[PDB]
Amino acid sequence: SSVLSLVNFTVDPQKAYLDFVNAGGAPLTNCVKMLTPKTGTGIAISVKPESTADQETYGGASVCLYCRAHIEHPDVSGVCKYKGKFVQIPAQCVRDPVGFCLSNTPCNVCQYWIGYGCNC
Amino acid sequence: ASADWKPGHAMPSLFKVQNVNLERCELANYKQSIPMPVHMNIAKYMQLCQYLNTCTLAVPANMRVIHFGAGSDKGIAPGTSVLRQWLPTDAIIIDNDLNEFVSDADITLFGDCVTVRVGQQVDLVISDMYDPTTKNVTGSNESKALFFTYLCNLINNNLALGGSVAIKITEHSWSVELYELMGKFAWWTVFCTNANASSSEGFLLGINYLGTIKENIDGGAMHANYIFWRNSTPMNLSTYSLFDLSKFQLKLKGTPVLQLKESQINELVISLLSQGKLLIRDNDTLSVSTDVLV
Ligand SMILES: C[n+]1cn([C@@H]2O[C@H](COP(=O)(O)OP(=O)(O)OP(=O)(O)OC[C@H]3O[C@@H](n4cnc5c(=O)[nH]c(N)nc54)[C@H](O)[C@@H]3O)[C@@H](O)[C@H]2O)c2nc(N)[nH]c(=O)c21
Ligand SMILES: C[S@@+](CC[C@H](N)C(=O)[O-])C[C@H]1O[C@@H](n2cnc3c(N)ncnc32)[C@H](O)[C@@H]1O
Ligand SMILES: [Zn+2]
Ligand SMILES: [Zn+2]
Repeated sequence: SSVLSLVNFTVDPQKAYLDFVNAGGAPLTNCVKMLTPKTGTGIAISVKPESTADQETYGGASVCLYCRAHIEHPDVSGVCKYKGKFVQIPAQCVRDPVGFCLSNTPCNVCQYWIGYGCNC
Repeated sequence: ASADWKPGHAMPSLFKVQNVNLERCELANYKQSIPMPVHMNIAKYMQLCQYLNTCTLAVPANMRVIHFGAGSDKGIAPGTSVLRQWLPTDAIIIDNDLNEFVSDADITLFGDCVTVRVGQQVDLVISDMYDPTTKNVTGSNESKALFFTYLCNLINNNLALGGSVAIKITEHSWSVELYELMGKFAWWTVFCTNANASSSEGFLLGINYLGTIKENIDGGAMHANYIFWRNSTPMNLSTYSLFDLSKFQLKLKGTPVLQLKESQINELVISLLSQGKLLIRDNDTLSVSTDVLV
């Protein structure tokens, strides 16, 4: 409840969140982790869970800072990238799924996380 | 412990046919908690979906699903996300809660469920609503109104023939009228998840709405039977059913949607409805908005 009000007192919520947890702040809690068969393709964002054995799947709205904080999404189309879909997070980064999504981008040709699955 | 590997327990006809007074519910493991891997409501909804996987649910294209009481204290909606994982990709999920929240539904409506205006008929109703004042137990356990009045009217007017409902009840959060409406479906039960077996919570299931009385039910007596069943039935907390999720997703049955007048509903149609092989409703575009009440 503190970090969410923190990103409402600045013009750059992404930087405000990342600076907070990078300085030791507690990541946003209550992301909706799903129980999945770890037999998915492993892509970043998918209509159904696609976690591999090295991933965990989250409900998309719950790992989106703009959804969680009820602020305007930065996408020029206005539609959220995660909401209504499932997001795969590397298992070693489940401590901060919201921070992970703000810090990484899916390969626009390859659909996998750049640096976490993309081989291009 | 085979029952530990099932998603939960469903009320058997053995207890449906009893004739007893309404007694207090006394569970041996009351309010015990099982550690989760993950919100408990993730396992609760998945186990509900697993049981519905064994029911004759109608599963059409553009399936219309409304999910009441989808929010939580934390402002998130684990059950809605499980419904997204479970349902077909082209299913339309509308959810609602008194309090603000964010979810993976297609449409999210804030406010009292009475403000939710369903313009057309839907295929599946999931309710997890529960009024906090139900905890103020005073002088005998009587039938409740609250959101049950809205849900009963919804079943009679805004539920497709062939559609189904799953409505959360507890020892003290229940409705005579809703139990009696279960007699207008091809089949009904109360399902209790193993993940929350230590609660008097149960999901009252109506499978395949027929719009006509198939079973005459004394709703007050039937709740007394439900409590009789819970008081007589050991239920161990478990999530073993969630170990193998290879077949968790709802079967893509491609159930057809047909428009028929009441006069044309013969024995064939009723049979198809009762087998989960047919829906009768409009096939326009779904319009579900928030109404401004007086
Ligand atoms: C069955 N029972 C009732 N009482 C007495 O009956 C009164 C009314 O019951 P009531 O109808 O709430 O039902 P229960 O408390 O199951 O509901 P339970 O709370 O599971 O669930 C009700 C609602 O709370 C919600 N809820 C309960 N726990 C949590 C939680 O930990 N987290 C979240 N998010 N929600 C919760 C739950 O999902 C549902 O919406 C209660 O105050 C009892 O003390 C019993 N007392 C004893 N000693 N032994 C019993 O077996 C017993
Ligand atoms: C156990 S919680 C829902 C938990 C949620 N299903 C999940 O997946 O975590 C009970 C919910 O019922 C909602 N509720 C109670 N009465 C309602 C009503 N009349 N209209 C809409 N929502 C209601 C409460 O605000 C609360 O969010
Ligand atoms: Zn978002
Ligand atoms: Zn790539």
